[PDB]
Amino acid sequence: TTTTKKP
Amino acid sequence: EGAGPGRLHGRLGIKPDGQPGYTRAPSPPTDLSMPQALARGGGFNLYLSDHLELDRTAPDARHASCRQLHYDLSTLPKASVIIVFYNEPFSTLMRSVHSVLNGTPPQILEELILVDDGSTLPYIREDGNQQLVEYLKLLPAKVRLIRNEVRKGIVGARMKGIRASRAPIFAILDSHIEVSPQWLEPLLLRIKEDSRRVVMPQIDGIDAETFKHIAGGIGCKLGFLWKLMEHSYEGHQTARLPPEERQPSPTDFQTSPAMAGGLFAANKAFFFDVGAYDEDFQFWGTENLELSFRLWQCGGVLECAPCSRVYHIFRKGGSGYSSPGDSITINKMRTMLWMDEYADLAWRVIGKPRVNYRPESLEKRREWRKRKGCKSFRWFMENVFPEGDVVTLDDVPYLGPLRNDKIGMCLDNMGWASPGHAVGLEYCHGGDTQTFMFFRKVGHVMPVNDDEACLQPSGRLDWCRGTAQFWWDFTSSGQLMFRETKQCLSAFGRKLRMVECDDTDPYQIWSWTAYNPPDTFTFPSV
Ligand SMILES: O=c1ccn([C@@H]2O[C@H](COP(=O)(O)OP(=O)(O)O)[C@@H](O)[C@H]2O)c(=O)[nH]1
Ligand SMILES: *[C@@H]1O[C@H](CO)[C@H](O)[C@H](O)[C@H]1NC(C)=O
Ligand SMILES: [Mn+2]
Ligand SMILES: [Mn+2]
Repeated sequence: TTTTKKP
Repeated sequence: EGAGPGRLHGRLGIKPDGQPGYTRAPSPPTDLSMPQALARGGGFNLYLSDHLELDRTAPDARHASCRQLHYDLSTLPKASVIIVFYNEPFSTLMRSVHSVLNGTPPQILEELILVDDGSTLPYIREDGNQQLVEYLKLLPAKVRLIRNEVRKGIVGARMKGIRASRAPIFAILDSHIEVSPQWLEPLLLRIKEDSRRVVMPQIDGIDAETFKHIAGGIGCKLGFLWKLMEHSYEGHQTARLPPEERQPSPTDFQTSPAMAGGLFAANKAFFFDVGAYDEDFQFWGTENLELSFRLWQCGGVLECAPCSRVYHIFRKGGSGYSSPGDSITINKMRTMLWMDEYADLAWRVIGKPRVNYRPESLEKRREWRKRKGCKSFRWFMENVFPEGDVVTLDDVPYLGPLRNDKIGMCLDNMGWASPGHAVGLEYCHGGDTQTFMFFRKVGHVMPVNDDEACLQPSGRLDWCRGTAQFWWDFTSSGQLMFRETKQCLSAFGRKLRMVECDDTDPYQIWSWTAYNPPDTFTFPSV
């Protein structure tokens, strides 16, 4: 339930 | 009310009393265990969120070139902003609303539709304390609340909002965001010229622990991993772009194979003509890729607006809600309808699942796809995402056990295909823990269940990078040769060591199944 931030 | 720069809809949330309709909290307690507070707040610090004003000033994350652009709010069409939420705290939900209303000219904002996706929190429930509805009376009449009597998920709630929108354009935002100035005007201007463009802003970051505004969030060019999750272009992928596109102007729009999901603007009529959402998607996950693939294949265009910036709270050490475990797997199976023969690789990566993906419902989607004239996924890879490491399945020439016949043992990920642990040698049993695949464009040796984990000559798996650090060659005699050092991998003594390459040494000879997938992916039964 989480989209991760671009590095 | 008193409208001006920074309060384009006026002073919001003020009673006739003259006091705010929302009592801020005191500074968070000094005795605060951040991990525990990240749990109470479902992935972010609600103690600090509740202490921060709703009219929170945010830095202008936009490049200086973006502010030198002029917009004519009388030529632009209006847009309905749609914020859907399930059990979002009051402070974050209402600070998103204040940010939109305060930072969006009324000329271009038709309405702001709030969609409650069956929330259970007492401050939202209709049989609750009425905190939200009472506070909405203190906001413009543009703002409207609608409800799903039972939580339907992201696709279910966004459809409820879109179908209710009355503008020709709609913009979807998460319920925990803060905008940079002039966030909507670049999106409207772009869609005004071509209704087939789905335009997404660049996303920035709000730290879940400290709530600092962070410059870089997600970005523009986005690909996808074979675990069916969007993935920003890595360096070696940007390097494959046409040189005129490896460093575009800060204002030029750029196309993207995929979107992050939930932060995009689109012409309402074209959104429905291009398939809208697959309403048999469940709860959370992967609808952004099904939409991305379907968009490009069926006559649409996906673009990133570097001058449209929105801050977003990325959840850390927690989650705001609970989705069934099988709902995500279903959404990935339904997405694989659009990957054509490539679904064999994706299906193998996510672990050859056998779930109920509503097969009867997906067949009607297949018919829709043929009647619309949508293009293939091979066209998508060769024309939309030609910078990926797997453009055709010939780029994956091996998929199976890496077996050394001398000792009679396969390579084994040792339970964790996740990076950062050591590979081992074990008697072969055929399970997925012993299957490895090869991406020839980057010489990567990965466990089939994670294309972000790459073998290294250290004998351990680590995060994949498109550099010489991870490039392996698989020789015609069966050797795993680290290209950078021209040394081969040996299984001598049930340990993995690098040795001088000698094709007469059986301890460095490996067998690897060739990957020869069928021309058509036949979904598993149910
Ligand atoms: O069953 C659900 C799950 C999520 N959401 C909302 O969908 C948005 C996007 O979900 P999420 O925030 O988890 O994704 P993220 O952008 O945080 O990775 C949020 O505003 C959620 O409140 C919803 O309405 N119903
Ligand atoms: C989010 O982080 C994970 C980490 O495994 C993946 O790299 C994923 O692709 C990331 N998403 C983006 C948008 O880069
Ligand atoms: Mn979010
Ligand atoms: Mn990567």
